Amino acid sequence: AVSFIGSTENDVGPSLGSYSLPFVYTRNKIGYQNANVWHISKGFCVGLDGKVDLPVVGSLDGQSIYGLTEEVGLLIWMGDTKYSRGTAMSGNSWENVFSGWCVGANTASTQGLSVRVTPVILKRNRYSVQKTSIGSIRMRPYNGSSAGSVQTTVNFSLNPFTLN
Ligand SMILES: CC(=O)N[C@@H]1[C@@H](O)[C@H](O)[C@@H](CO)O[C@H]1O
Repeated sequence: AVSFIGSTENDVGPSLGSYSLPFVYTRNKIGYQNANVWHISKGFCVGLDGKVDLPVVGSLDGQSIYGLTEEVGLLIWMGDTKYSRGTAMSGNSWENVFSGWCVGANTASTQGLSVRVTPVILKRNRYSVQKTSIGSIRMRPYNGSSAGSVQTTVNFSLNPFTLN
């Protein structure tokens, strides 16, 4: 079985956090993590797809730099719960960010996710960014499992932050 147990709207990073061309700035500080977004059981197989809606203004080592303002951009990761499992995002299409797993035929667990970003200074003049929509992540059932009657997609918004 599968049930949606998380939240539809999720904030990335602590609200109004401060961090000290182009040049990259934050580890896992600017992120959102939730190990329990869906409850799964009895053989349910699930992975995750991710999509970034921000405009791509460039790229660094194979991944897109998404634009926020003239001065600030972002490198973005989406994936399974643990931050080190994040998949570098490029473009604006749905991408496989977690290959997936199957819970035991006679057991239950949960499926989580994480979104992480790192600031990128595009233009220099402190830099402040306001709450901005980043994109979404949708569960990807496989092996015959069904999204059935469950919310498959959740959204992410970047909390306001300041770069010194
Ligand atoms: C409570 C918990 O930690 N649940 C995790 C879940 O967040 C994760 O998405 C999944 C696949 O790695 O493995 C579960 O054990």
